[PDB]
Amino acid sequence: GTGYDLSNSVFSPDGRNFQVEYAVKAVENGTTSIGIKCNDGVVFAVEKLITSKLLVPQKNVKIQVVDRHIGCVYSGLIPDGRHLVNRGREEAASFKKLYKTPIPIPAFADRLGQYVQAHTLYNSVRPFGVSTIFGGVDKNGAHLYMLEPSGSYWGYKGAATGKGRQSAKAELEKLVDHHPEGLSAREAVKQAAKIIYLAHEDNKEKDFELEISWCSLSETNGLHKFVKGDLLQEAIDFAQKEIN
Amino acid sequence: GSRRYDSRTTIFSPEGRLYQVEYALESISHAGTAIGIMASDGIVLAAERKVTSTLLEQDTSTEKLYKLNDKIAVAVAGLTADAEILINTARIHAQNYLKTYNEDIPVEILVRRLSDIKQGYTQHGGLRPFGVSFIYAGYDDRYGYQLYTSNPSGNYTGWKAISVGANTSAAQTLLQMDYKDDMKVDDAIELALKTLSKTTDSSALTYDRLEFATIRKGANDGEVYQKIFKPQEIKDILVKTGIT
Amino acid sequence: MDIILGIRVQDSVILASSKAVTRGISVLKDSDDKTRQLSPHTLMSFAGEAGDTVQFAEYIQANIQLYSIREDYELSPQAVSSFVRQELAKSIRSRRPYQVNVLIGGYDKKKNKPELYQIDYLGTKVELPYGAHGYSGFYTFSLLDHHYRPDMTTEEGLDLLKLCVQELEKRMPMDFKGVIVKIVDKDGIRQVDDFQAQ
Amino acid sequence: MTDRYSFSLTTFSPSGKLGQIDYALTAVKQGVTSLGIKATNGVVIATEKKSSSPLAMSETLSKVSLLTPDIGAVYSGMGPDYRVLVDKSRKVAHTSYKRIYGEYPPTKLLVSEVAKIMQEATQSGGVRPFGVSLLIAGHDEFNGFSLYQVDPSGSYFPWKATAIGKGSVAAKTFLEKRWNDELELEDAIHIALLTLKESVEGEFNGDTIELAIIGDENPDLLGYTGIPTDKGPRFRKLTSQEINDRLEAL
Amino acid sequence: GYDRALSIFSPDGHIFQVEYALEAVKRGTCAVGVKGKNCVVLGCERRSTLKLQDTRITPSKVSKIDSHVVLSFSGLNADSRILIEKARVEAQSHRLTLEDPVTVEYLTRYVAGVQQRYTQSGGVRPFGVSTLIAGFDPRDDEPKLYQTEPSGIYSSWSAQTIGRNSKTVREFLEKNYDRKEPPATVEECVKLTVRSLLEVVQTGAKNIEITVVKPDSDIVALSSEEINQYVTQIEQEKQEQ
Amino acid sequence: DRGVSTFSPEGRLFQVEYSLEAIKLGSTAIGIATKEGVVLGVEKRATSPLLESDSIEKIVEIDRHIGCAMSGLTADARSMIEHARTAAVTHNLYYDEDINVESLTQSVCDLALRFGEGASGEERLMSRPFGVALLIAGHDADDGYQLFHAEPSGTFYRYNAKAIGSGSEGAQAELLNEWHSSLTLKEAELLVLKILKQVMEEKLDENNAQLSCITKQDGFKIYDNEKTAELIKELKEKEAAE
Amino acid sequence: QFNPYGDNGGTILGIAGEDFAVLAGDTRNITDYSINSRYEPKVFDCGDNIVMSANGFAADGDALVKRFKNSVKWYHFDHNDKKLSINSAARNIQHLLYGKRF
Amino acid sequence: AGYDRHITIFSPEGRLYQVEYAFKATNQTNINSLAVRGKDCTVVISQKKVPDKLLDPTTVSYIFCISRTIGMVVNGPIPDARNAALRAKAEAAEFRYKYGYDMPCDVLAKRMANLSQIYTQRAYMRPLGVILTFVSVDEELGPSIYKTDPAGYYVGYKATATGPKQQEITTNLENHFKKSKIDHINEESWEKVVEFAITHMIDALGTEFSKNDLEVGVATKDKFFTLSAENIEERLVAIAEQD
Amino acid sequence: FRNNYDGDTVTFSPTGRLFQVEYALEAIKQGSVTVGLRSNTHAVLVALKRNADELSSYQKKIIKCDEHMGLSLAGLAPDARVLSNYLRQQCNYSSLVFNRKLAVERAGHLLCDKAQKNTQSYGGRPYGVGLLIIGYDKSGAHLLEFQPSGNVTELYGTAIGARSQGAKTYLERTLDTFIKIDGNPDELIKAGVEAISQSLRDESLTVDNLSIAIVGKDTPFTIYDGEAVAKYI
Repeated sequence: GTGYDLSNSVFSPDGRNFQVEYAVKAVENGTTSIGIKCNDGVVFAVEKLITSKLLVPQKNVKIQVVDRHIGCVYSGLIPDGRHLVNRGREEAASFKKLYKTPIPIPAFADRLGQYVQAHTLYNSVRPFGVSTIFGGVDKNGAHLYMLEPSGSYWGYKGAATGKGRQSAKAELEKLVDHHPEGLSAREAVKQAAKIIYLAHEDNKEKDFELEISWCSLSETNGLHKFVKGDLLQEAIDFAQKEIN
Repeated sequence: GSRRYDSRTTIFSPEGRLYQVEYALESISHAGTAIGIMASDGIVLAAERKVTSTLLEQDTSTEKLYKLNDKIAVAVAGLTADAEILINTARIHAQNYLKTYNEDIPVEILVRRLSDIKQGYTQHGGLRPFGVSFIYAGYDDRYGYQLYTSNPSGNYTGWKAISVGANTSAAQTLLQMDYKDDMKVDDAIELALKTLSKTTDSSALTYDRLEFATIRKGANDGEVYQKIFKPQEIKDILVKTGIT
Repeated sequence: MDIILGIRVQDSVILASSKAVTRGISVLKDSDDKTRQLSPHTLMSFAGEAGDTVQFAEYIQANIQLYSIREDYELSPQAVSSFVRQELAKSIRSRRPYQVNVLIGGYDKKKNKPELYQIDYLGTKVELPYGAHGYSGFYTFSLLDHHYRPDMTTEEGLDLLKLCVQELEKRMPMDFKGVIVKIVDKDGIRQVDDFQAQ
Repeated sequence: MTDRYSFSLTTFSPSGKLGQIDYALTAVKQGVTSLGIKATNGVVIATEKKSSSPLAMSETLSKVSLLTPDIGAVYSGMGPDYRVLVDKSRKVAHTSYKRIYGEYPPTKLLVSEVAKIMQEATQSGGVRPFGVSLLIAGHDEFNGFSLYQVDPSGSYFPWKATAIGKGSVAAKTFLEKRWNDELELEDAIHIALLTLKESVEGEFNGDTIELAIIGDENPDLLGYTGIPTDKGPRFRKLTSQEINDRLEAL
Repeated sequence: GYDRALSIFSPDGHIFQVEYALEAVKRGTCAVGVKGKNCVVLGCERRSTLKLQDTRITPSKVSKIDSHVVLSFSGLNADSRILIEKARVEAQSHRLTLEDPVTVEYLTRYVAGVQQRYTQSGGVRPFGVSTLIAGFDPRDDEPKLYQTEPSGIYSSWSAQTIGRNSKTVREFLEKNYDRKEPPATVEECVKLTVRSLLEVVQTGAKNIEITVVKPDSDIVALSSEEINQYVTQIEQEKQEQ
Repeated sequence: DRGVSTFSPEGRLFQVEYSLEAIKLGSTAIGIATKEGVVLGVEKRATSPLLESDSIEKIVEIDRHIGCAMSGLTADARSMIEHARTAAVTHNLYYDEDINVESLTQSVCDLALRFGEGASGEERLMSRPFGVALLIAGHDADDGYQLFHAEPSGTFYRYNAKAIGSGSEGAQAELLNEWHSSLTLKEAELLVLKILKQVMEEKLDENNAQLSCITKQDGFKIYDNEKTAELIKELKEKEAAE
Repeated sequence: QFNPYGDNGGTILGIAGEDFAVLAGDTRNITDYSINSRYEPKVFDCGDNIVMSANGFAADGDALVKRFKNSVKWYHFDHNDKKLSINSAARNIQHLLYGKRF
Repeated sequence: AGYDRHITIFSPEGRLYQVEYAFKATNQTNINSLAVRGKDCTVVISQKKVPDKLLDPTTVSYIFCISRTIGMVVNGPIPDARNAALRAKAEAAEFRYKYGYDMPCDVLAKRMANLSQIYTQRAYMRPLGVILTFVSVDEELGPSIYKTDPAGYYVGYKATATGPKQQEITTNLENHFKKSKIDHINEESWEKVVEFAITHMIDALGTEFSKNDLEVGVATKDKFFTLSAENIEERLVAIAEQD
Repeated sequence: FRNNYDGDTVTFSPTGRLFQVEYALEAIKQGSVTVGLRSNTHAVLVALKRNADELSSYQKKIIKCDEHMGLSLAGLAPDARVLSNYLRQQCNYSSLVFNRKLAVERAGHLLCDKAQKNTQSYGGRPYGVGLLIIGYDKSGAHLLEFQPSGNVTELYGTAIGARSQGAKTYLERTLDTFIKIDGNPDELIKAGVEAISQSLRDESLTVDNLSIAIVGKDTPFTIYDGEAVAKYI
């Protein structure tokens, strides 16, 4: 029959969970955001659509930090994303408290993963309406991750989600081919600014605001920090320039 | 949510009837017939075993007549398993009463309590009612020999003679036709067998298809005795009354 | 402690209970009735800890009356006593036990015989011809052990108590301000308003 | 989260049927055949080991299970359900009996316990009935040997012999013909092996058939000596070899 | 665990479950109550779908909550027990704390509250019962008669009826009861009660039970004869015309 | 089915709106506030001549300075009155002072939306909204005489005059014209008695209608039948006067 | 074994005039024979023209003053910024104190 | 009525559709795996498919180290696969703690099967769309392979395969054993067993593999480990010098 | 379509929408208009109070959360009481525990998160009210727009309610002007009343109909009603 798509944990005849798939639609309908893994860190950047001149510039921040070494950015239902970070923050605090050592990126990824997967197990909850890109530097390197509403996630060289995920992924793939030796933190920040400018065409109607953040063993000491001032403008320009 | 799959077992029909109770009774109507007849010197309980085989061990069997107290027994009509659940709590209630007042529980008190438990599954909890109707046959020093009957609704009443299960309408008319206030246990034993004999949906009324019990006050003693007839005993009383 | 006495004669049970209520240095009341009627033919006397005493009595009273109305019947004295014992037996192992001792005197209309039950706060029950709680037993058990007979009339029973009460007024250290006597028999419970000099 | 299914999933239909119990019974009907025959000095329960792949190791899958040292069980229907039912049955035999009286429960009571577990899955909120029918065979000092059947409704009945599953109707008929109240255990084992042959399509040997008995005490299976009153379990599963030997006299 | 909202509003502003609870009462056997100048009488009819019962043990329709208060009802029997028990318990609790038996209005207000609560609590359906509660306040002689219904609403009546054909018998009472001169006697009060029941019971000496309640816990139920006598004298009032 | 705390496409709570429908079917209740006190009147509306009209309690006392009238499924108002009374008495125990009329009303309305089958916000255990509206009238040192309309929506408005129940739209229109900032208490009484008479199916008499007021001097008082009867006579007279 | 209480010394004084009132107190705070501070205010302005001092165990006095001030704050929030009369504050304080009767 | 297909209650035919559809999900990843037993080792092979060029191939795995001695390969969506993995790891750690010895492969399998059986009977829990293949060299049973499904079913195998083309691999393996007449690969080293495994994976699937198209896990006495792209390469080279 | 996916907030539609939330947003639009704007020294709230009858009061729309924070509501009054009370506690907690006034930005995060929970779980309902929060903290004047969806945004100014679009365009125009009204509260208020009237139509803002609130540098959040706003009509 039908109706397999009205309750969250129900398997459709072809083995799918439509509510999760519908959650994905909410994600694809959202702003584009990406993550670029460099040779000793990771860079996060997102598109911030300017609804009106009333939005105080630089204020409504989206990138979120977990602990002191993890960065998280997401596309979709923003409130859901905050919820997922709040959880990740507890998950991290819990881990540090017992093991002393701040939570490894992989370990943190699964914490988010299991929690998200949990919301596809019952019909009394709704799946998360966000795909999240997060990462950081830990005991052994940098790690970039992307987590779907299904709870699925993998390690990435570069990752994108949202409205312009295709332009972004296209761009990211070029970078991966043209840089087998690995991009640098400084380079990735710029590259990132560009990919957003490019991927903004799928929303060229509304004006936007750029936001970048990074975590590099050499550039930030392994701590997540937001790109501001000069370094930001320098990347904004590098984009504005290659957009023509 | 779950609301989608809730049958709402405890609601009223537009006519002010309880669906589940009505349907449970419908279920009871296809259960082996059970008869109860109260005489001046005792009570008779007779029931027809629903479904049997050559290989069914009748000696170790019991599916209709259960001992609750040493002075109270019941005849079952409906889901045997549902009955056992209620029978056990009934047996406990009898003992709490005894441990508390150091006196055996008066028949009606035990019957009312059991009926209240049923009434409950009727007004709250969202669970299905018990598919069971009981004929209680007991004796106490306040009302002497008593006969009661309770059903899924939780309602109970007293009788001189009564039936539950299949073909109750037919059986009641036959009983209401040959019953006499001054009867005697042996008379009732016969009236009971005759009634079942005429309402059975089977070919003949053999002993392997019956359970019999009498609660008499054996004159040579002064106390009350419950007797659950054994296969051979039913086979005898069957020949004697002229059913061979 | 207070005086709580009970004596089962031929056709009745007599309960004598002291009238004083003393707290520390002062005798606050001298007309206290340390009894509660559980049912038309069952009376219960009690003595013990300040608050627990009445709270318990009234609690038991309430339950028996509820039983009476639900069943439109009167539980036998034996049944009522068994219910009280279990209540106290639960109490002894609870957070704060009821420190109450009681005498239950009732006339069993079905057996047509008076009955006297003595139960202490631990839930210790025993049926007796005569009983007492506290220090009274120390001077009244041997008295009764001497002057008691099973066939005594209610009148001989009252004389017997008077004898007990006199011994208690001679040798007991406390002034319990006399007793209130009540008779339980086939016709219910009545009080002997004239014992202050019978 | 939280199981918000606190209402019954099995209810009465206008006709008076309890659908889920009926459907559970249907699941049992599709199951591989299993049976039990009571002898004068023992009981036998048996079934077919319908291996789901020649790569699977059929031994690592016992359809016949020991509940107490004098009680065994076999089934027809949904295997997984049976498994958890055996786990629960073994435990309730302890919690509700051995730990109270210091002796294993008599066959009827343990059956009664199992039946209770199944009845509840017919009325509790948020669950479906168990999709199995069990055949429990055992022995206790005061009741001797017995054989019971427990259905998804929680109803149970004692049998002299009976069969459940696929060709139960056919097998029951074949048993009625060969049963009598004087059968010795070996006679029943033979009658059992014959009945089961009619229900097996392919290979029929000690590796495709699983059979156990409740008979004499096996002091050799006790594990220790020194206590006269402890004589050994009455429940014994026949070995592949022991079966084949009886098949040559088929 | 189970807390589904079973009694909820529908578009037109009705709680269908409470409404259907009334249908259960309409189906129950009739019950009536008329207050005299020094008493209150409660009449109830007896079904006949099956006759071969044992009237000694079969639960009666009029129940005593306390020694000075009674409660009759129409609707589901099983449901009435629950209310009767709670009423009886509250009766004792009230004596225990206020040191005075309940007033009829108080006991009524209580039963009504239990009924009301079951109309807006999750996981439960309303009581398919309506009651008539009557008696005399402690140390008072003015008769009291009240009625309650599934919704939880209650009020006092000079006379009232509930149950099947209560429509019919109410009419009778409305044009047969004078508040100016209420049945000044226990006898003429019992008579007016049987007359109203005969309007629906259709000759049933054994299908009509009556209970008379006077001041100071004076409660007694009439026997077949006593009642049968009132029926007899009534049928003559008709024929003598 | 559908959640009891579900939103309609127009942004309304089904159960609360349907709730309002039930209240429209209720007996009329009217309240008038004047610098001399607030008057509260209601339509008894007995359903049979055998029903003892004075056992109809649709006007109740919250506290000495606060009274209240109800309309709709009146049984639903018992727990509300209880909550209100307790709230008033509790406030006085904690602060040694009378509770403000607005505060008392806000407290009662706090129960309003506490319904559902598991609404994530606390523990709102109540299967449905109340099926009754209340007019709470009182007086306090800070804002003098006040009249409030408390609905099952949880919102409460302050009115100079207000009518709820079957004849509300009609009666409210009447109040619109008749009410002015200098009405006397007596004027308000007659005015309430008049408007009830227009909307009531039955001929208004001192038995199927009841008056009451709340004055700083004597607080909340429910007019006994005799007192109202004369006010009714005084009204018939002033009407026939022109 | 841990003793939850301490004594921080100090003395406070309150006198009421016909249209004014004073609440005084030394500013010394001690522990045993040592001085913790020569200036540590102990009399406070809680709003609505109410001054209060809870002398004795400082930690306790501070928690009380803190709780009462927060009480005044919520009094406003819940009763249309109504002023909290002194008699009302007194009763309020009684409940604050008695709430910790054990 | 029509909801007997949304939750785990019986259909008039006595079936549980949700469990059936859960089985459907187990093929969603289009990956095939197989496991075979050596003389004293257990090997598991599983196709590794990394489509996106933006993915870090090192993080794409369906093989898990449940405990020092137990390995598990999953056939199904990764989120359900990771849920099953975490639970199994927890269950194994607790078992050792409470009972004092390493949880045996077959026991953890039974335990996971029982947990699955429950989603099959309780309405609020959905089945996991996965099939778990557990392997190890048990201290009592020797090389072991136990697999569980969404039905709560489990059994031990001489060898097994799972996935879209499971049947082709199974019949291939069946044939080899009908021939060899033994219930295991008669090889002393695990390297040769891993080779045998890959070899037959190729024949049955009719496909060639590069070091990055497979994923291999091995279980030996006291240890279960997975191979690296290079360890595999070495394996692929070896098989190449035979064909 | 929609009818099958709007039964409760826990259901996603095939296009990724949450209708129950959207219907909640709809209760806001049906709500009376209110406006918010800020300079660098002050933040102002101007709200149009709506009345049932001419015999009824004009329902308050501004609630003070702390000496330095406050908001205006448009939609279900009760829900604003709940949310503002929650915000009053969060403010209160910050002071009592850290002796720190709650940052307006943090207040927003707390409000978003509280609203979000009622959109992912069965049984609950989204809040049906819009909120405009103004406040002066350690980083100056602030204005926040709260939507039941959980989305909270910081702006220079804005408006919500019926016809709110008028005032909104006006402020988007007047921007450069009012944003510089520092050191002068009366001017910011006037600029607000002018923005709000751009959404009138029915009537004209009277005395017992207009409601204004302000906060800033040396101004504790205070509400002005009636006579107090007369000088702005």
